[PDB]
Amino acid sequence: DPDDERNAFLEVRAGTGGDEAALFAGDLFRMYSRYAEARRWRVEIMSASEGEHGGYKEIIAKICGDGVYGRLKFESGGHRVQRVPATESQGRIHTSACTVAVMPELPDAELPDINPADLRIDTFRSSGAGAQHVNTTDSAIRITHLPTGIVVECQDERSQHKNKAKALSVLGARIHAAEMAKRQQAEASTRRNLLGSGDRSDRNRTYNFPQGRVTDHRINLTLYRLDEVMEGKLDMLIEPIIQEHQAD
Amino acid sequence: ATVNQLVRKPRARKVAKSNVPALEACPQKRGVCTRVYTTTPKKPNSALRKVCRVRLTNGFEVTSYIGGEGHNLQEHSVILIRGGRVKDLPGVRYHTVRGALDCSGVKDRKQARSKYGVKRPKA
Amino acid sequence: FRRIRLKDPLKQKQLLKGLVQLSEEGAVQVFRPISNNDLIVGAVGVLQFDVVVARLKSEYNVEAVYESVNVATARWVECADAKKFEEFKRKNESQLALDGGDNLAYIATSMVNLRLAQERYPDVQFHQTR
RNA sequence: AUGUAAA
RNA sequence: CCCGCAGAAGAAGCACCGGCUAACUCCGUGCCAGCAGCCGCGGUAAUACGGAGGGUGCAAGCGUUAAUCGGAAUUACUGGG
Repeated sequence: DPDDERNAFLEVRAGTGGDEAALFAGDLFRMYSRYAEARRWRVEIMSASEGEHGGYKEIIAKICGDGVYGRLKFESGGHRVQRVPATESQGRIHTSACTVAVMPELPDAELPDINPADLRIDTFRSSGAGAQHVNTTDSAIRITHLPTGIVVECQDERSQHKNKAKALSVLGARIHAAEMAKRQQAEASTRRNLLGSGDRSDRNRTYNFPQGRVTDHRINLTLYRLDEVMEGKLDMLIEPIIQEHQAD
Repeated sequence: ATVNQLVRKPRARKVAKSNVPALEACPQKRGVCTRVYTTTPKKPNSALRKVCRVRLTNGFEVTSYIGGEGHNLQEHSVILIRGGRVKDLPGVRYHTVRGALDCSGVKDRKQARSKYGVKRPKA
Repeated sequence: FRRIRLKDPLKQKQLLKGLVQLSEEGAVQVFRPISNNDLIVGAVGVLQFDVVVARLKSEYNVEAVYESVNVATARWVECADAKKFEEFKRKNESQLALDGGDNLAYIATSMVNLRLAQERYPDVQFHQTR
């Protein structure tokens, strides 16, 4: 499938707990970079925001190549932070959380053609005031779309062909606005699917550091290595989920 | 004390309101039951509590907690609503009756089967 | 034929009574599975538009527009004698369905299940009730 | 001046 | 209502088991799933979730829900400040 060969955008954001949470999120950048350098992937420092003791509030990035997306699609969800952190004077085990979104490429096929047939323009004199010329000759060149039903009006000035150019620029601007609004609502819906409420609820992956083990909810593994994941070499967490996802 | 003031103004017993505003003391109601979603509780709990906003048959908009393990609800399937608070969700003071109307009972339960509508194991 | 799926699901009691009221007839026999949804309409003919028109009365207000769901062959009615049907209920209790007049034949899915039912030997004085 | 969030 | 015939032959379920309040362990997850009338458990060795065994209580009924009163001397005249 060509959807598996696409690049990805990783969005690692902080959930509960601030910095303790931020540090956990920051490590994950190190996790997937050590995971990524074992294969030869490009990490894009597209977006980041710092935390008080290290670790990040919201980080957004591009990873390009040949086949980044499936792993990202699998990951989207929550991550537990169980640790004895550095920002503590009591020395207890505390929980925080982070959220990781995996977005596909969706390459921009923008600017469809204007299309003359589909939209009908009506030549009317126009409204306004002050000239002998104002009444006699038309200056309302309304552009009406056929497939969407939008009319652009630049009963604007002096003559009707500069008003045609103005009304076509308004058609192009309103097409671009109405398509990018749907895409930001289509990204937003996808973003919501990728990241829940951000709380300490279990979403498909945990991290248990004073125990030395990692539970996964779907296709869970009893690997207490955490260490392998920490400097790349996870394969063992991602592969059996793919194995019993290809069965469905 | 001061019994002459009790002669003037009579000693009034407090009329405590009911814990469930259920329209003149009913055991159960039957509502439209939309909006099935999970809710984060108050402080010492941390769970995904399944809840439903039940538009009742008398106009009241109550929200009842969905108990048990697994359900067949999607924006429809009118069910039965019983009283009783949950002490877990601020605003939820009702429960859902399993074994009642179109929501079936909980799958594979053996103990405590008068609640949650599970029949007797026939074997 | 196909089903009852209770469109406009409020006030289900008009079809839980009024079609069971029509279940005593020779043309219409309403069958009840255990899971309390997806009630079966049993017609001997093909045109079930009769019941759809009959769902527009004073005590009949549900539409129930039809689709395609496959149920193969007539639920051949048989009920066994005492001390024999108890284990028949206890072995496959998820594979029963109430009938018009409180009957439990086996379940109608295929000819192979009817062959297994004949292999099960329900020795009884046979009542057709059709 | 601050100093989260598990007896 | 009484007599005779066949064969123990046709007839037992429901709640609870941390404290209040009568009764204990094991296994599966592990602040996910869940229970709960209040304090509340579950963050990998749970007498508190689910299943099994066992026990307790009631009995053709058993639990839940809804209303009234007592406990509530938290509407005090008996019987508060």
